Amino acid sequence: RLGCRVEGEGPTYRVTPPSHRLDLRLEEDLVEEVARIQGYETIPLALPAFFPAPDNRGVEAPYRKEQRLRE
Amino acid sequence: RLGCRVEGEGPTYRVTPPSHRLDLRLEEDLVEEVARIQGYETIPLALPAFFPAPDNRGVEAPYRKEQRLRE
Repeated sequence: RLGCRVEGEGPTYRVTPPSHRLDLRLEEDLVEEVARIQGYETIPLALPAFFPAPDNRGVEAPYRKEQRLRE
Repeated sequence: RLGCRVEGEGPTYRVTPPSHRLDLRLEEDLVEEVARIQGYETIPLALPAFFPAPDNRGVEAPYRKEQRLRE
């Protein structure tokens, strides 16, 4: 009802956007379309929990040493 | 096979510990029994994700001000 051609059986649907929607290339362009009519005010708050990758662990060190110097 | 009387249909079972196990009062005493034979080395690592309760938010402030003073 945003005026799309939804020719799919499901789960993957294959949509063709109306001619005027240049902004709709990727599948993701499509997600903000659903979360806009729906409302960005219907995406709940949640936080991630996770074990960072090993190599990322410590990258703050050079920084803090510089911040500790200003102190 | 730790020598218990498990008289239950399930889900709640009702266990009677052998006479020598004084250390087994609560249901929880029972959980460390399962996680001991099984091995504390079979409890996986995981981290919690959560929105703290409002009133707990800020309790660090008095502290940091004192730590900032030593600095």
